[PDB]
Amino acid sequence: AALPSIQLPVDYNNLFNEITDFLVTFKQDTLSGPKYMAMLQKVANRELNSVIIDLDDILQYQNEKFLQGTQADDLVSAIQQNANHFTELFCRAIDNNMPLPTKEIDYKDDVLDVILNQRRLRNERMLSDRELFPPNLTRRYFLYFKPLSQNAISSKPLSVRQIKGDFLGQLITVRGIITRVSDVKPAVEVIAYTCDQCGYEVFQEVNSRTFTPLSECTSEECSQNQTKGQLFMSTRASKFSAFQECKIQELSQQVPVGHIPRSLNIHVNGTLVRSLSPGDIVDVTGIFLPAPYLLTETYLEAQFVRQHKDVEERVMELITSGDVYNRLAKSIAPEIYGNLDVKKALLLLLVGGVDKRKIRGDINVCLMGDPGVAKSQLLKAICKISPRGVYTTGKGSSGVGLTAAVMKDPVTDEMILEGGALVLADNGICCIDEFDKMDESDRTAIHEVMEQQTISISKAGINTTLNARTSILAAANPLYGRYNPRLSPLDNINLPAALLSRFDILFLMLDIPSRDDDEKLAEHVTYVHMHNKQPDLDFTPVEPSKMREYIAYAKTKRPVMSEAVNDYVVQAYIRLRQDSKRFSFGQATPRTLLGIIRLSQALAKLRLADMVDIDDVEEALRLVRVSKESLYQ
Amino acid sequence: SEPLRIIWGTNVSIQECTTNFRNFLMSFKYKFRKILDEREEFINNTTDEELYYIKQLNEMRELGTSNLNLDARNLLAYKQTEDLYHQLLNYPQEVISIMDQTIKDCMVSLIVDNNLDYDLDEIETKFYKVRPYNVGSCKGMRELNPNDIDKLINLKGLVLRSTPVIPDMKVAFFKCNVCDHTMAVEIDRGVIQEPARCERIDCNEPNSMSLIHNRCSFADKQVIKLQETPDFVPDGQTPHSISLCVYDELVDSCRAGDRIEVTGTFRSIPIRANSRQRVLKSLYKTYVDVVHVKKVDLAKIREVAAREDLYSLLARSIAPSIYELEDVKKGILLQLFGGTNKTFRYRGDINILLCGDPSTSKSQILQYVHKITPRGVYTSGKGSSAVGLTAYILVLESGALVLSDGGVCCIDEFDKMSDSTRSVLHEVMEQQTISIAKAGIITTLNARSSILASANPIGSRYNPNLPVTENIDLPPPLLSRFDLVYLVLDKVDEKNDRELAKHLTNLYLEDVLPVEFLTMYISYAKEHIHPIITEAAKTELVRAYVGMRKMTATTRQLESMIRLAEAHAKMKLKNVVELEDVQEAVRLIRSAIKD
Amino acid sequence: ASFTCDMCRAIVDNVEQSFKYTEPTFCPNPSCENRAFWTLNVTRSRFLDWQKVRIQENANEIPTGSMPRTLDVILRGDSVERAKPGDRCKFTGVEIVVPDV
DNA sequence: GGGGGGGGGGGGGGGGGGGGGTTTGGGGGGGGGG
DNA sequence: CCCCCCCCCCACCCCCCCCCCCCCCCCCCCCCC
Ligand SMILES: [Zn+2]
Ligand SMILES: [Zn+2]
Ligand SMILES: [Zn+2]
Repeated sequence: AALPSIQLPVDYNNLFNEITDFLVTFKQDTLSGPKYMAMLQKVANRELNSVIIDLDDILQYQNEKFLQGTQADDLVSAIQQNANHFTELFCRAIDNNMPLPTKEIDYKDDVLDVILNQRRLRNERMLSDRELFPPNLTRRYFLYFKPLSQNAISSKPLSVRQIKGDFLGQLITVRGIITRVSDVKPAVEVIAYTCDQCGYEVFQEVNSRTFTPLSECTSEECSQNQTKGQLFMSTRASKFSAFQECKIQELSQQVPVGHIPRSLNIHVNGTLVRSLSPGDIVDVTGIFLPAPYLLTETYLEAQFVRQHKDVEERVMELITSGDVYNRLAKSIAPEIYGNLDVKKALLLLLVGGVDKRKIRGDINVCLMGDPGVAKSQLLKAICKISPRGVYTTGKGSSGVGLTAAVMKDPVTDEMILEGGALVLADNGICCIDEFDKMDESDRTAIHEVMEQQTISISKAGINTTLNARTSILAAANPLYGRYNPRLSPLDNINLPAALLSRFDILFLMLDIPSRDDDEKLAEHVTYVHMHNKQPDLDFTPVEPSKMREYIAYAKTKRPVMSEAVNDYVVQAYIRLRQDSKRFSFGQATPRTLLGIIRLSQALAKLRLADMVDIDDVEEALRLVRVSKESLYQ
Repeated sequence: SEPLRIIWGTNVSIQECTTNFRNFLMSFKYKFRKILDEREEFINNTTDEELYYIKQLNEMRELGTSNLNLDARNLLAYKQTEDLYHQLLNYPQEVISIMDQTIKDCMVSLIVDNNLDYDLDEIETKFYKVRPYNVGSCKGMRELNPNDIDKLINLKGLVLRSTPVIPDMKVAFFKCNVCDHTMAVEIDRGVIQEPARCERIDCNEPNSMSLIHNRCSFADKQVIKLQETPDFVPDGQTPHSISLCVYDELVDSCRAGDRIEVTGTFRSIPIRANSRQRVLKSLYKTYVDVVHVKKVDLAKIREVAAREDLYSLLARSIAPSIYELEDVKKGILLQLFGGTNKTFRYRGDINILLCGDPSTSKSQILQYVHKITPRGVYTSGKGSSAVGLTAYILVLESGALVLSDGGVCCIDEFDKMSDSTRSVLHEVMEQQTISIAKAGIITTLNARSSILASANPIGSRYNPNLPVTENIDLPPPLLSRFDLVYLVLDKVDEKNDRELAKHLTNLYLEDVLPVEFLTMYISYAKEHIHPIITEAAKTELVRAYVGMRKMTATTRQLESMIRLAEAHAKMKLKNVVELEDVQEAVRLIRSAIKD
Repeated sequence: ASFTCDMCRAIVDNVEQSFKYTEPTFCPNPSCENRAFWTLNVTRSRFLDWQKVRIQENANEIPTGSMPRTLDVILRGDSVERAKPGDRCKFTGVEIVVPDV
């Protein structure tokens, strides 16, 4: 099959010379050996494998040469135009110029050194008249081009649907959301075959999605002896590279009206693997390339990535200022009016009690009563403030759900077991909005959190319990739109009193129309709308990231029992039992006593003490007393 | 002047590797490991000065078993074998071949050194395996990379499922179509080295050999899907999974739902673009090729069996963290013992219902009992379907109760469960099996579970001015299915409330109680103690039932008394029922039947 | 099996069968050239009554009430059609490999 | 009497030709509302 | 408690392969030294 040919305005000999000149000369001299040769000494020490080339370095080198009065033939345009070939040129230049190691390596421990040394010895035995390898085999590093900064096409972040066929071969940059990521798998750069009948190994480089394996020994050792020896693949000696695929999709906002969102395959190789995860919003530089399916399949060979997204001294800045529990509680959602006792309890759920051996240490609160009053925003704010938090609703989060299951990926054919929200909330806190509406499986799921700190599986031959140690924050908004504000909650709420008895505290709150409290609430709301800042004075609202310092710091200040608290909490239980000597389900029980103990331990954590304080017990009892008096309405 | 056997690609002499391993396989003392690791202060001559792997090889020879389990860290203790640990981790197939052959060689060496009467022919026939383990850090499944591809690795994970056993040809068998001569070929790297001409020179016909499939010799292979645990994931995205190949008697060493370690060589293989072609896809499949697996006596038992407080001693141990409630704990202890069985129907089960308020600790007692029992289940009854609890639909899969076959089934919220689901539990309590008949599915599904129900009075509180039937609202004959029924109530009393609060608050002070010994003792009792009934028990059984029958009772109470008396007779390893067992069974029933 | 050659009406007979339907490789007539072109003589060839039945692990023996394991069983001759679906049976015979034909 | 050369058979290599490679309806099980 | 709903499950080029032909090698037989 004969081919025609044409002359073109390029020369890879001249550009190879330019590339090695750049490599052996350039440094970032505006910041005042060469950057690239020093980096290649790091490669030679086996301390580095990711060789990054900046197009800005190439541009600075071109400008330096042009300033010195010689044309650099705009290597930036060439690499932005036919990027894939210049990977080969850059790697050949490196292989022709990389300096020897400085740090010791124990060089014989690499199989490639032993096998190529043996081939060299055999070739010297031949060479006494009695390439050595394909270079990709010996090439340990991975080479990537990094785009131009703003100052050019590689710099511009294209949406996926702007990637047209004319860009094929160019080092473009794309922008979107990763909708799927592959597990890592190895791919052969060079296959190494042993030869059974002579021991002289032979090599095949692979440069496509498929190949055909070798059979007969092509080496002169066999071929000259006309000895038709058989070849066997060795994974020990074959060079593999890490491979991974990711599907990028344009952002949902970029989709024109009525169009389907367009998507693309990104292939990533070498050390750059597992730089991406699903749900990431990211800019990725790569070579936009065809693949064998006249319509070609197409993908992006990734090259560079831009994701869109001490303390133990710094906590002292808030500790030294004092009254930090009261202030931090007042910092919980300062845009929400009042209810400071509720906020003070919700903080203790993040701080937590003691678990011991078992003794169960999580702390749980239920909000109950009329809808609105910024409650859903408070639960969302808790999910924002708290570390290891998650927000749900009794019917929401309706994908993987709050309740766990065995599952397929029905878009493909494999099966997997995966956890629901209660497992993500493990070692943390789960917020249940619309708590009144959750079903029997959901209710038994939160039962299993409270009764085993797990969620169970009994399906498709798999019996397993997944770990779910987590605090519950919950919102039981009533039936029929409004509570009847003189009745027991069970005349207003769907949920069984059995479930409610497991919570450490319950706050019934009613949306009472009352001119005076209406005006106090309305003054707060209107002031927040008017002033745009400081939702109240003297609250000292701490910002989320700064208070996470103290929440994490407080969480680890585990207490030890004091005999004073042991007596005092026994007395506190007996005092509340006198009130229990009866008109609602807020009775004193061992679980309320445990709630007081855990709330007290969380207060001991917050006051940074080892000895738990009778003050902690009395304040824990105060929150329980306010809770019961709230429940009594 | 001589050839050298070299591990290919490594310059390791195999002969030197062999000697370096042999001199550790014999003459190694387990004290050397305590010199290598922590707990060096606890060297003890009578357990550490033995030639430890010769102790293993001799016990292994007496049992005649092929496997030597080998903790990899032991190689680093012995001076001549430290390098061989690194050789193993980096070149495991060859070093393991060496270790296998050396174990077989040492079995021969021991019988010929001792010039023993044990069969040399047995040792020569037997294949021998080393199973190396505890290689190093259990690096994550997500973290494996191309450098690992020939190394030994160790992974923690969850088994999703397994294949059936798969036959793998180890030797081919070729028979001549002309002259009926036969020859054997070992399979080399998955390739049949077929003879092109017949072996016999007096025949020597080409292409005359044919493969006699069922006279070939086969090893066993099994493939298992091992998942990254949901505990270790970055929780915003899925767990991974990896296929593993497991071989010979390591087949079926684990099952779906097992969390395990697997130690093996990491491996990779190409996969064909089309089976009609040699063409291969560029990215290889990967799997781990396993060499070891792990999950996640009577003298002591006899010493405890002589104690006089043993009834209370075992009763406290089930839940010392909860208030002592020792009639409940004693009843549960009898439920853990169980009765006996007779095949001519009846079963040696025991069934209990915890009534009382929702405001009490009975759920926590159920939680501990579910931990204590070997093979129980826990669930709850509100909204519990008659088929979901039992078995559900193509194939039928077992539900919670059937999965609790041979163990305690804890069910909370039992008072809220619908009469349909109770109607299924009728034949559990009466026959301990489920008599299904649906479209395509007819079966008597055996499910021998000792139910431990937890139930409540209807509404927020028990009414003390009413009997338990009028409170619980479940009908009387349903309560008569259970052996014991209990009230645990939240009623205010400053004495009980002080002592309970003290009992609970004492938990934070302190640094047979432990469940491990309790469940061992219950297990040994189940294996060893099967009480027969004496006439001194018969007389009180007949009398006591006739008493409560004219208190008004049924033979289900008498059968309950029999099963409880047999359970009581498993205490003190008594193994014979007598009057006192019946008296306590009857007496605890008198606490219940008052209603 | 018994076959007749397409280009001469000689007959091969008593051809032992592998797991594939198996045909003769050489014609018995030295005056004939043939390899692999045949017609089966049905009336001369010999057949066995054959019936595959699949079994699964017994309900009481499954270790924890999980999915049972399965096996394919072959009945031939007078043993065919004695078993039935849902029946619980003891078999004796040979454990064998079967290739992908 | 042994070794070379001539002639015929048998085997192996190389080339050429050929064939293969998702919607709709129905029953039964399971769960929810009047 | 009974009935209805709704959910599930199922029915043109390139490679391998085979056939045909031609040459080369190896053995046997006969002649020459
Ligand atoms: Zn070769
Ligand atoms: Zn033969
Ligand atoms: Zn013929």
